[PDB]
Amino acid sequence: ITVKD
Amino acid sequence: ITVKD
Amino acid sequence: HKIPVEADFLYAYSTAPGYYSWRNSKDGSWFIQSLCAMLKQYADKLEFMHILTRVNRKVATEFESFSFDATFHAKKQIPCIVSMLTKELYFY
Amino acid sequence: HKIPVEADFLYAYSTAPGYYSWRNSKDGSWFIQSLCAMLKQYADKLEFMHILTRVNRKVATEFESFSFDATFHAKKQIPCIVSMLTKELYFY
Amino acid sequence: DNSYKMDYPEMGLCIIINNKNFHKSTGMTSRSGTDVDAANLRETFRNLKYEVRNKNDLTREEIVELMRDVSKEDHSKRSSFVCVLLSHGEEGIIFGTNGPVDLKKITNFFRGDRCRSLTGKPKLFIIQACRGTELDCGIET
Amino acid sequence: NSYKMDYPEMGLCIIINNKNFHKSTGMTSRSGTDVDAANLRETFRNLKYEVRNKNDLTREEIVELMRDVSKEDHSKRSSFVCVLLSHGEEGIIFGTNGPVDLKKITNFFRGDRCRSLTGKPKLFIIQACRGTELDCGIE
Repeated sequence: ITVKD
Repeated sequence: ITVKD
Repeated sequence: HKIPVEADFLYAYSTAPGYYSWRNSKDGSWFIQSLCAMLKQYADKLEFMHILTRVNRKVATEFESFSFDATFHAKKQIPCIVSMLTKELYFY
Repeated sequence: HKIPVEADFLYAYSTAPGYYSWRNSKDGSWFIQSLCAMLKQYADKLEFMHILTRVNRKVATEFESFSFDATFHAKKQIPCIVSMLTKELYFY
Repeated sequence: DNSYKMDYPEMGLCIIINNKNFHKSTGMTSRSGTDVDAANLRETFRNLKYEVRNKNDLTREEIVELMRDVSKEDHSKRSSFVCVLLSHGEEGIIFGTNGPVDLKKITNFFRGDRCRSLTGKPKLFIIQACRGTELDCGIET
Repeated sequence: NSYKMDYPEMGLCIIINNKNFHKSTGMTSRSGTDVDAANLRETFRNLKYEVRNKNDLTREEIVELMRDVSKEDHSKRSSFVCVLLSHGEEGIIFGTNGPVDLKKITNFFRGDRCRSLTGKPKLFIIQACRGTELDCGIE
């Protein structure tokens, strides 16, 4: 999955 | 002379 | 005689000011992936700004977020090169 | 196959974040003076980012404020290249 | 491709906003020399084949309006877009003759989704303006 | 012209890789950052940097490490590279326990404060958020 920083 | 912006 | 004390810095930001930065839970951050790939391919050829401009294109065109949460899904990213450098930089 | 909406912007600031920018009352601002000189000399030989790096160097090394007010005297300045461009830019 | 396409019929617009004199209700000094900058810029960008449009002493609403109208123009045969701002400023902020405008307000008119005839084309912003009150005292080499 | 890159050594490459944050911060763990840190290690090893990897530093350990390195003697090094992998907001990077201002870290390397790096390129690579705006893109 893509996740935010 | 020099002046600031 | 003298130089600014702020000269000769380069800040390679992963994302535009204000914005989220994206990371893949298995393959790492979009930006670091692309930076390592571009350095590996071009660090004996291109100047640093031009390598970083290719990082910008790779992130901007090849990456788009995949999220089970629609609010975070199909998002994009442009990195942000901030140069107070005064000369060109070649790694070899 | 989208691109970021913040992509392909270039911000050429005369000075680093947080700092004053200096201007000569007759000759003009250090930054625009240098940017016009550098473009005249090198728009036929160099990529834009390398032109802006010569700008950084000209301003950084050749200029130093002159003020009867000692608070504002002998000050320095480094411009700030903020690039979200995705390709090289050649004016020739 | 590695390089922007710069062989469109025209290189593009170069908009110069030169703010020399401000309103008395702003208190900020007149900006001597900026006329030399604005004239230098006009000649530099004419030699690079840009359509230079000089503006003088614009108010903060006249700036926002000029940027909006320009953003609605048709740049399909233009290679790039250039905007130069000569004025007083602070971090994030350029001054009209009567007060501050956010820099993000100006540039947002040209986001890739809001000005489609410029999508994928280099948009340059050259900003002569202070970004705060810090002073670089330098260091001897 | 161009930075002199033929000093005895290329310089340090400092990699601060913050994966696991204190739960009191309300910050998720950054899975995948280990792949990034290892990618960066190999990349910069190939460019001849002495790579030093750091893991899960508090904001105080970040400030202290950055101070200590800035007081090392870099006279024989061509450059300096620092990679920060963490959560962030505009101007801010997070240690495991709270935010620390980016300008606090970079100031240790100002031309007047790190004399043995004056005139040499100082590269900061920053993988971290800078706010909460979302770029929906355009086709």
